[PDB]
Amino acid sequence: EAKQGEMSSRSKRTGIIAVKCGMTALWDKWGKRIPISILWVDDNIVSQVKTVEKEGIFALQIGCGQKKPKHLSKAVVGHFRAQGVPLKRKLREFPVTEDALLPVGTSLGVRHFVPGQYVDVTGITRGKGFQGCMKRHGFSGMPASHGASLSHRSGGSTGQRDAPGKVFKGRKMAGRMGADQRTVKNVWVYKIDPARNLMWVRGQVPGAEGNFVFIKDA
Amino acid sequence: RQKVQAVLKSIKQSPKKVNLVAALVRGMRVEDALMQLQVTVKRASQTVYRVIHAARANATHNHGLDPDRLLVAEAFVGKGLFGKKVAYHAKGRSGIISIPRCRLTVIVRETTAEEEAEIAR
Amino acid sequence: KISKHKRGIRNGPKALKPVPVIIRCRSCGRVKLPHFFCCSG
Amino acid sequence: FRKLGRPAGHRMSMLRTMVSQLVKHERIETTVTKAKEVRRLADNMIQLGKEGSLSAARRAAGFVRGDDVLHKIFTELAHRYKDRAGGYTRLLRTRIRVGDAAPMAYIEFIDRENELRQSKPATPQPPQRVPLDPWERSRLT
Amino acid sequence: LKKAVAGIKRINLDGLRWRVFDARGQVLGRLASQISTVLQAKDKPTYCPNRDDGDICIVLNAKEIGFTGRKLTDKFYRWHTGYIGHLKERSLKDQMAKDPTEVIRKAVWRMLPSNNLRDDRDRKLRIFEGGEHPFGDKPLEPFVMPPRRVREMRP
RNA sequence: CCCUAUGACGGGAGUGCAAUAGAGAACCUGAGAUCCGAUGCGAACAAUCAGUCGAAGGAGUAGUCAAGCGCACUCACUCUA
RNA sequence: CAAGGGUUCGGUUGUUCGCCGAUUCAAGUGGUACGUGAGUUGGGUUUAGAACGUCGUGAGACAGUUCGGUUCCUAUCUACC
RNA sequence: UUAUGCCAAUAGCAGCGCCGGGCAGCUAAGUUGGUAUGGAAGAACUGCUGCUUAGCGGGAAAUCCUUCUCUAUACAAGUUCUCGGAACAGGUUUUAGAACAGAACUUCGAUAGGCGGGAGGUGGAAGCACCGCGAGGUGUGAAGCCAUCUCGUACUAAACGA
Repeated sequence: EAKQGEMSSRSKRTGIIAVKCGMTALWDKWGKRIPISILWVDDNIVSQVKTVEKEGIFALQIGCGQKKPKHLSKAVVGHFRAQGVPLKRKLREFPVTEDALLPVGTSLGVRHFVPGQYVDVTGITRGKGFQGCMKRHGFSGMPASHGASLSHRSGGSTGQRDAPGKVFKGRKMAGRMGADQRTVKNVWVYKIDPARNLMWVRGQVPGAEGNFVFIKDA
Repeated sequence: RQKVQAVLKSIKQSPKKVNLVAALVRGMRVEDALMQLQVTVKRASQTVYRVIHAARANATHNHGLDPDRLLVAEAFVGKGLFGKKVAYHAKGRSGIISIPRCRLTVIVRETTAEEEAEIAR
Repeated sequence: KISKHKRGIRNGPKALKPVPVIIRCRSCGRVKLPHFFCCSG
Repeated sequence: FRKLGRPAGHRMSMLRTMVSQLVKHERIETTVTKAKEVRRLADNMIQLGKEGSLSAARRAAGFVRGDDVLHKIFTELAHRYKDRAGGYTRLLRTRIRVGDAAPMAYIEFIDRENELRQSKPATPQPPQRVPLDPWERSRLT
Repeated sequence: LKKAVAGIKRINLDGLRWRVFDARGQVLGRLASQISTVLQAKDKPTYCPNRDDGDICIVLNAKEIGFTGRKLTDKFYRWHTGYIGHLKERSLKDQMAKDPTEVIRKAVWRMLPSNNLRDDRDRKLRIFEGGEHPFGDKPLEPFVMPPRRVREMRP
């Protein structure tokens, strides 16, 4: 994947921040079915161009969504106003090269992404709460017809006077699993719309039933 | 005089329960004391309140005190008699539980010259 | 076995925080946290 | 959504008694996170007073009980909300006191003699319109 | 970055002395022990061992530095990351192509006396692997190593 | 007898050689462990029979005395680290 | 030279071992209190019963054999999620 | 089986009473997606110079960087913007959740409920008409209902005069 979008030979173009709308099922011309995800880009715009000259690093501050003065907390109302930039639901920074540097106040959209090529998403995933092992890590469990008060628990660290009561950094039942996990080197974008600025992807994009995803690798 | 004193003896609710709430009004205004007390839920607040208000009334009925220039300077608890009893367990093993009681003391003084800091607050 | 040091350290951070904003029925007597049905008028 | 911590038979057979008493009397004082639950059966039993047919009456015969609060509904609550489209209870939060830190709540109907929060007037709904998705509100400042 | 390299001289006492150790590119340990003294204030008379009066000593041009023998590719630095198994190891060639400051900083750190004023002494030490330093406008005393270098020579 | 409490063993008034919260009812003397306090200093980047010896500190601050009303002594002293 | 990643299932035996049948890229050798019961199991084996062979002149034993034979702990600390 | 006298239509109970179904949610038996490139140093092993001291180059799923994650209590404690009645706090929820936390909404408002419209599940409501003595069937009728999902509407509860 090269010679597309808008840049020179080699750089990283900025990322674009969208919302997981759901999944559906398309078909191809060769009569085969692929699952589909629709990522909705809410008129994302540039709100701060970060600078090695002044600040120290090369970053485009893309805002997404829409918000209202009754919903922002004044310390950011001031930010948006000083930038003179329409209000957005969530901010997000990207580090991109010296080229691929945008003017304050240029909106982005899905035609930034050439179809047929790949992306990398980052979606703060769907935690499940204070789960335990055997689901958190796919541990096994002792039988259900012989052993008591263990039917679903775990084992015990290596342990004896040597490795003296020193459980190394092991694997225990633990709190939730909501985090940001990329799906590296995604599979090509089916289609993106001129209006409505959606985009369909072959499937399995992390993030909630809405409100969370980022995209890069292009 | 000064440091008007009001104690309450035989409070039949354990000391680590009473002082837990007393620490809330350990050192501040009597008005807001009487107010935080009736919006706390813990059921030691009612006796702590009885005691602070009784201190204020004694401080009034004894001369030389302005029950609005009052603020609790010091106040604490103290264990009292607790009539022990046997305690039962499995396997015939016995134990003892002690139904506890305690006392509370409050000691108030005028707000001598600290309104100047308070308004600054 | 474990002494005042640890006992105080453990019971401390479970300290009582004075309650924030607290309103009274201007004339109807009672005091209350917000969002209550003290009174009517 | 609430379970209240009760076997799903006993839970119903309580909620029925609660809505029925809420209709016999006019106000009740109950634990809030359960008032937040009768908040639904009361209205879905007002709707049957509004419909009043034989079908939607013999159905209410199952959900309300105790006394002829059945007839109380059908006769007065209809005629006092023949217009009010939705929202037939107020569910105020009195937190009076209990000995269990359990909140408490007044729950009672709306257009009576002495309500608690003197209501707004029962206005008929406006009729539906087609939803659109312009997403054109910049909200800049 | 003038800021991020000017350090925390806003924290020490300043009012004693600024001194400059510029290794001419000769030898680690014989730079080092001299430092561990000067940067411990044991070299002036008014020493008292319950305090920090370490003078500011500033080393210069750690790129031009010489370590004899062939330890360069033999003596690594070893460090243990807690996680079972691991032992992250790095030779001195790696270390010197990375940052030839860390080398001597760590070395004198180990030489300094093993007490909790050690960190509170290194708080009085700064490094540039150039000759370029922003600590010039302050009273600058360049320093000379002892006159004790006979330097035995071999065939 | 009054004062706040549901109710006073409470607080005053009062008897009493006793201030009777150092006789207020199991009640003289009232100690150590134990608990909650009030003050002064230390205390959230520094590791352990918790100290001993040194010690910058901080604070509370006394006295004698010709010499002059201060300063300059009492290594002042006491806590602290 | 190299430890980065791997190192299977099932049949009889309590089996570790081992033999086997079917497979794989391979079916590694030791350490880790012959890792791991305040994690589990409890079959062997070392309690009481009972019996077979053998020994003891009996009481009984058997490093021979078979059947059955209560598995305690509410986590202070260090460690760790 | 007990009750609402009975018919009618419902309810309780049989640890959903038992069946046949069952959306959203969850899961995997399902579906995705990865098992890479580039860069440096460099293992035996290999070569060539040398000038007998040395010089460099290939050189392994190995080591270290690039991807992914975590991180400024990173104590040399980093940088940028903005707020200053600003941040909190409380209340309705939550795609988030043991409390805490995060995120949404807090009346120039869609935060949850409620009501209307669909979608989505069950699968021909009752009453009425017919056919037959009946069990029962057919029409009125994709009827009837509704755990969820969307969509309209502030009708309820989320302002605030501490």
